[PDB]
Amino acid sequence: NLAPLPPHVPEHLVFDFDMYNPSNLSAGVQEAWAVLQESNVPDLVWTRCNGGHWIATRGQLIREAYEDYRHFSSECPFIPFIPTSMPPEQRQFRALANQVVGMPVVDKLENRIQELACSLIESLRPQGQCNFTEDYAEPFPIRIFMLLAGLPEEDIPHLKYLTDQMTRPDGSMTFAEAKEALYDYLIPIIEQRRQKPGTDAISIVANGQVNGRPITSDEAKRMCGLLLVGGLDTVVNFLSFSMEFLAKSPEHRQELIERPERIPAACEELLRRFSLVADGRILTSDYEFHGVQLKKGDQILLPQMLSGLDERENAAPMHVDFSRQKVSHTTFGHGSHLCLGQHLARREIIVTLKEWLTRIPDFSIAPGAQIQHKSGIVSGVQALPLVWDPATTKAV
Ligand code: HEM
Repeated sequence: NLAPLPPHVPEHLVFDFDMYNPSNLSAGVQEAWAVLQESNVPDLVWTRCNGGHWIATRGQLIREAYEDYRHFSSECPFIPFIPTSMPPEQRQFRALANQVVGMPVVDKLENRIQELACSLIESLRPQGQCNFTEDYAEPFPIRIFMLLAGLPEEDIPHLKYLTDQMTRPDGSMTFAEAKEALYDYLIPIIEQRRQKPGTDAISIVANGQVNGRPITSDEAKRMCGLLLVGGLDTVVNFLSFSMEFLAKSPEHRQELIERPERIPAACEELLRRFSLVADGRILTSDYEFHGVQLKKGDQILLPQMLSGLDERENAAPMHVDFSRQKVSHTTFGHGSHLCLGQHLARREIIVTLKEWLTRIPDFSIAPGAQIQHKSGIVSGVQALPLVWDPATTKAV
């Protein structure tokens, strides 16, 4: 499974990390990745796993490579949708996406998000147990997308099925099939709303402009597809990491119960500690980067997760401290592809925590349960069995 070391890569830089099955995974996925930040590991390493690729291990280099788009291209953004894989066009497509998921939209949507969170939590509250990942986290971001995009509730099971196939296929559909079925769904809606628009995200995208002309159907379906898939697994898994931590740390949980005003700052610290994305780039040319010779076409993993875990960026980085004066991270990325959904995601997180902690303040991991993580481009939580006494809860 280890690809022989290419002639340009010096042996002293080899560290055979497997981003899909890291050695230390039972200890927690962030901890498993943090092996890359041990003192005997260089700032930039080559792994022979997954075909062989570079890994930047420190926030300084991860940030720099994301800034240097001329050398570090998004044409191959994953080891091994618009605008993921691309500057003048990129800027225009992002401006358009900001029209639909920017702060003003999020601020308008906030109480609808709260109303949805409340309905979900209240459905679970009297049971005294749930698998948080399946029972709250999975249904939540897809419903928020339907709100954002003005799509009917009845379309959820099929749309959720298609997005599930793109990331966790059961085998019924190839990636290409699931993507094309998503496009089959979106195309007539985009066409309809181009001619008769509302104020929803699809209407706004369908009526956008690029290079002085109307957005095409192909461009619009790809933008809408990315806005859909981008906010699903990231939010599901991130909420799950946060809730796992809160279930296991009654002291931190109590801090947020007593001082709910600290929740937004707590969100940011959790985003740092339980960061979860690890994307990459491809070298456009031969390039010497921090004393290391990179070759045209080499792939480089630039884990967003690692920047905030770097003790050079944050002291005692594995400790959760809601009062940190400066929370440094790249959890939503850095540079020209910075997450478009970051404002919506923060609001979903904060609303979820606020509503959960006021309705179900006291909860624990089910006894005997060992929470399992998974690793990859979006790392996550396989399941989160929680238990609580319903008499300690507050009903609608
Ligand atoms: C905790 C939640 C989220 C996290 C951690 C996250 C993380 C990221 C990261 C790291 C990137 C940059 C990827 C790269 O440079 O290779 C990104 C891009 C993106 N995200 Fe998110 N994301 C989250 C939620 C969302 C949501 C809710 C949406 C949609 C509403 C969304 C839509 C997008 C889109 C469209 C891009 C591509 C931007 C571009 O290429 O210009 N994300 N996200």
